[PDB]
Amino acid sequence: GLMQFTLPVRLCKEIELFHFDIGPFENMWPGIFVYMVHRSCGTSCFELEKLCRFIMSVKKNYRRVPYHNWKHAVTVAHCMYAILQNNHTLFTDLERKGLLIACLCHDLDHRGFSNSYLQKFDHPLAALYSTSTMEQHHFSQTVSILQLEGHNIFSTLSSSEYEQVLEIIRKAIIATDLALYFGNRKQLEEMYQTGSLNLNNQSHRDRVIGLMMTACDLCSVTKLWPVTKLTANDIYAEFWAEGDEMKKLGIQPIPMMDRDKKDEVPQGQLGFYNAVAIPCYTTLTQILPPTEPLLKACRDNLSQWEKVIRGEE
Ligand SMILES: O=C(Nc1cc(-c2ccccn2)nn1CCO)c1nc(C2CC2)ccc1Nc1cncnc1
Ligand SMILES: [Mg+2]
Ligand SMILES: [Zn+2]
Repeated sequence: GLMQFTLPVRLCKEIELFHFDIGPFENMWPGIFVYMVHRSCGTSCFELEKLCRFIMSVKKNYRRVPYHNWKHAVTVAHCMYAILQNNHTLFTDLERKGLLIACLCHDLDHRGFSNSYLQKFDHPLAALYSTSTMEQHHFSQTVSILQLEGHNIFSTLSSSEYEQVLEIIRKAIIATDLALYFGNRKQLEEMYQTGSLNLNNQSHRDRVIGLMMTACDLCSVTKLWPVTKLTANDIYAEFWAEGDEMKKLGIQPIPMMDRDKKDEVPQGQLGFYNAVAIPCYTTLTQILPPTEPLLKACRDNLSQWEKVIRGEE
């Protein structure tokens, strides 16, 4: 009860900033998460013993893939922490509980392959879940772990509160399907500009949490350039392996996934920043002004990719 988590000075200060990198010491990541839960939710939110057992079972169900791994889970959780801490009074008690857990669990049991590749492989999950295939699986894995003995971190919630939190988590995890992001942001853009955006309207809150989930999920493009540059290697390492597996099915992959077209990556990053990342953080900053540092960091990384093309690095 009186047992706080306390980080070294550099981490204690820098964890509050959006561009915080959780570092290469895997064994510090559970502690960093509990720290964030304690400050963002409270020391009373979860029974420490059940939370630690939950965290370690979640860790075990993330695979050793180059990008969609345990480090990504905790990285996405930290971006959500920074958003919640900079927007203190906008979110309910159940939302702060749900969203950190949603982020930690959002890529559970990811194999480093897109929904498209599962469909073309004819994977059993593509028959089980026709759209948002991996995201429905990630939610399924979250419920399974919550139901392990001693793992139910929501055990103190009423029946209706429990259903609400699991509904917040389901929608938040489904929203990480980038296919759903484009329409969600356009609707939030129209709602914001016509002045019809209303945070008392549950269907509006749902859309705003969806955009938050995309922002946290893409947050590797909001880090300092050396972090972003090296994380980009990890994501393309998955993309290129998926392209190899497309070639094994007799399908020429898209250039994004073709290791024979590495020269096209700088221009592919420009497209990604202009079409996905900058619009995301722009709409998020309009709705949640204190998230402006994510937009600034993203623009700085776009400028670095423009320098790579101009051969300045
Ligand atoms: O870069 C990403 N995507 C991309 C590459 C190309 C492309 C197109 C042509 C040629 C080369 N590349 N097009 N697109 C758009 C569709 O994903 C990317 N995607 C995702 C989520 C699966 C969507 C997450 C992070 C990403 N980047 C990243 C950069 N830095 C640090 N961490 C991550
Ligand atoms: Mg995902
Ligand atoms: Zn993710």
